[PDB]
Amino acid sequence: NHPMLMNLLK
Amino acid sequence: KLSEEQQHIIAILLDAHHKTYDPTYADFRDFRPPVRPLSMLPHLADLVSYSIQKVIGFAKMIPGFRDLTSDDQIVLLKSSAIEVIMLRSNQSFTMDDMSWDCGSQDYKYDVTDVSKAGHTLELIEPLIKFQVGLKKLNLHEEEHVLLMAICIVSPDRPGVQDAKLVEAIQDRLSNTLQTYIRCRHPPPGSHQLYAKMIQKLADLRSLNEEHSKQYRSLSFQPENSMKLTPLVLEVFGN
Ligand SMILES: [C][C]C([O])([C][C])[C][C][C][C]C1234B567B189B21%10B32%11B543B645B786B917B%1021B3%114C6571[C][C]O[C][C]([O])[C][C][O]
Repeated sequence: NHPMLMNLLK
Repeated sequence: KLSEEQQHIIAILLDAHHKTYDPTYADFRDFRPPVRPLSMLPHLADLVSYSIQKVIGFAKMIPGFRDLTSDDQIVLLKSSAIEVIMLRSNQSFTMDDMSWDCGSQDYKYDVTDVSKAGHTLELIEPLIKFQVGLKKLNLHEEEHVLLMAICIVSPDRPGVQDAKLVEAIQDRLSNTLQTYIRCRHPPPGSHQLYAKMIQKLADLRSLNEEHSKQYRSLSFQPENSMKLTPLVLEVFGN
């Protein structure tokens, strides 16, 4: 999973 | 000619770049201090980490990128990250001494600094050659932002699912770049400019590949992995 990337994407 | 949409596409990308690239390089002061045994790793790790955040900010503004799924957006960013950082760094690269001038001497980087980050000439040599050839193209800023957006939205990136949709978004960007060159880039600088720009994307694939190899090598050592950041580990690998 990519929590940080995900967070930066939304 | 350049339709309204295409003109809109360029304006959006230009603004997106301006909002993610600080030509004053003021944030470099927040990074762990550069030291000139991998003395530049903490510093460059932070710089790269910072750059990844900026590249993501740019990607989200690429018309159509947000329409993709969460997984495809992630796949595109992890695979293009290092390529866009190399590509966007050309803005600070100088053929005067083949170095990257980011404001002050402390933030002026050269082949030695990159080697002091754990990388070898196998990557650095072609990286400089790339920087040199890209610079020689003297791209309009419009061409520069379009190239970065096209690099990010590439359908052949491994792990991609909706390649069809990814390809449609990229084609819209490609046709925008091609049309822009014809209408706004005067000859002879426009001679095979598109093809030369695409060749740089192929060049980046090779650099990406070599970087990953050396990265896997460097990060395999816990002592080195320890000096990286959480974002770098998540995106480049762990
Ligand atoms: C952390 C992963 C690593 O693998 C160590 C395991 C180190 C990889 C470092 C990659 C790099 B740094 B060096 B090349 B490219 B970046 B930075 B330095 B050189 B190019 B770019 C470079 C020039 C600086 O660009 C300044 C740009 O105006 C801003 C970029 O947004």
